[PDB]
Amino acid sequence: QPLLDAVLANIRSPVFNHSLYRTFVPAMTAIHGPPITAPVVCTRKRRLEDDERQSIPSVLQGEVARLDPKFLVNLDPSHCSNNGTVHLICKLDDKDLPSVPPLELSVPADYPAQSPLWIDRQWQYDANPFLQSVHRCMTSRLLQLPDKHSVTALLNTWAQSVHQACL
Amino acid sequence: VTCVSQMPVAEGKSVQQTVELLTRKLEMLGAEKQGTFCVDCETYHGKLMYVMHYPLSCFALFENGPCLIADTNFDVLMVKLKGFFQSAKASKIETRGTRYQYCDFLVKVGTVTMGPSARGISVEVEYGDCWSLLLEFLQSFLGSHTPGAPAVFGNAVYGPADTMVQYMELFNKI
Amino acid sequence: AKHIFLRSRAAATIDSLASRIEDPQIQAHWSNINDVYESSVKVLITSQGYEQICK
Amino acid sequence: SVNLEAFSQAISAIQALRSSVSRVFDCLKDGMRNKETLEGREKAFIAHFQDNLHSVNRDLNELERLSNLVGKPSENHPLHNSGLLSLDPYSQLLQAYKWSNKLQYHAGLASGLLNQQSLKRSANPQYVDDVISRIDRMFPEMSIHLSRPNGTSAMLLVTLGKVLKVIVVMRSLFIDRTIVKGYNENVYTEDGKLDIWSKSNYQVFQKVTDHATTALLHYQLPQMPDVVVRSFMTWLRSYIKLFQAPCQRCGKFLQDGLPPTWRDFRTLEA
Repeated sequence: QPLLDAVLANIRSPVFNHSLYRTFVPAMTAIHGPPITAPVVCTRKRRLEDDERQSIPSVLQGEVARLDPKFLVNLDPSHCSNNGTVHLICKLDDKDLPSVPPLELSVPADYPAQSPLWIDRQWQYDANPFLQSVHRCMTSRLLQLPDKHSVTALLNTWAQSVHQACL
Repeated sequence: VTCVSQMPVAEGKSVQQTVELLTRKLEMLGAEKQGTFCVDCETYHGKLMYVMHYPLSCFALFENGPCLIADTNFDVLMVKLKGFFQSAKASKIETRGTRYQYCDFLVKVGTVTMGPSARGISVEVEYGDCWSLLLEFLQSFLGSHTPGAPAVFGNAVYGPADTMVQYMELFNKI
Repeated sequence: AKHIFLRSRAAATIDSLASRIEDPQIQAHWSNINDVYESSVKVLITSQGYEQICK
Repeated sequence: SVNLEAFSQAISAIQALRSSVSRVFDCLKDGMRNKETLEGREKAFIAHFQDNLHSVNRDLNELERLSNLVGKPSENHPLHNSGLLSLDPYSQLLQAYKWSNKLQYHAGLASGLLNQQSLKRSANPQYVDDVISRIDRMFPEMSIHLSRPNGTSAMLLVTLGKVLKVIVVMRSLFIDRTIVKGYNENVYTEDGKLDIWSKSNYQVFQKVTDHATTALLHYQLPQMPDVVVRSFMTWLRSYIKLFQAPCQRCGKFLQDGLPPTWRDFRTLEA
């Protein structure tokens, strides 16, 4: 119902909106007498400096640090200093036969990253038929994973296939 | 208790074929053969005779269900009135059929007696009104049917042989 | 049948305690009114040295 | 006389209206702090406008309610307080009233929240039964009776709107060994020769019997048998309708009911 004041205040859209002071602040000072508006020590400092400058993205290491002790993570020659930020080598230590370690080179946190690429796929996997079939089963299992995550999903499926390898 | 029966609303094919389809639907729902009974019908000009579950009969033109007598106990009295109330007109049509029971329930369909007769169905419950709960059974069983129309705002009550009014109404509709 | 069955049940229950002692024992409680055919037995876990484990 | 809640609601409503109009007028003292993109302050303005509409609507809705107060206020009860200062030392009465109410509320809340106890363990009369039966029988629409023909043990039954009576024969204090029936199907008045048990039904109320047995093994408090039987009878009373069936439709099975938490729902699902 009270629409005249609304549209009338909306008319004064351009930059010259200052008389509102003389129209309202006398009445406000009359009814309200608050000395406490912003007397406390305060200053606006939005940003000074924000960057890692010390390590890899925190989310990845923080998440992989809580994985099982069955795995072991370390670093290769540093060919992923800034962008990749991870070049990991994992060796499954459990009640099963081990295998060739993965590459584990990830991308930004969107994670469309099939991090291992099997650089030594051909010979190291044609060495024996058993591990060759193991690799084949792994690859067949990987494609069904929608938007897999190298951090958890990839390694988990790899361990699952390696433990199912005994048929 | 004794829920009111329902007229055979579904009538689009052969009565025998209709009974067959009803039995097939009952079997698809899942039930067991709870035996077979009969529903007699003999009017006297009014009192429609009948017998069902067990050794007891009813016949009443318009009364507050005076039944506590068996078949013989009433037949002897009827025969005794060979000139007082002997109004044995043309034999009224009477249906029969088997009975099934899914769970805590019972179903019973009727058939034609002379051939141009109805194929009505009868269902009851185990509670004392519960008219809402029993409905969903037929709603899942068949399409739009089972009007019910019980004697509401009375507590006749519990529907003791009260279905005879609708039975005689369907019998007159010929 | 009821008699021999109740006897076998009681025997099994009392032997359960002997067969497992270090394990949480079992308390036995029978009804005070047992019908001819009907009867009831109350049995609780009754974890040792505790009363707040009646779950 | 529960209009106090609506009146407190109206109090809160008018306080919020005053606060809102004050804040609206204070915010109009200055424009956009630092927009730099547009004049989107119109959004907040319209929000405050709608808040004013909300306030007006609430005021109207509360005016519609709260019809009127009764004549002769205070109902002549504090006339002593209304009396002269000769007899009034009178405010002490209201003080004690408020103190008692506050203490009662505090004790209730404390007892309620203290339900999660920390007692790791609990270690170092044919007159209470009749009293408990008399106390429970004062409740309406739920008639009880007892004959006890077996002996020292208690034998009793309860009735409801229908004839679905329940036979509960238990010990002196706590309820156990119960059974259910429906519509005189038990006839436990002089069944055969006397008030027989027969531990049976026509294969429909077996589920209800199992539920009641489970409840008996659930409401078994360590002490306070009165509270135990009260909870028992409240649990029993929850079947007076047997019509609704949440978390499902009322066609899932023979019936639907299992309210151990004072709320019924479709059975065979917990």
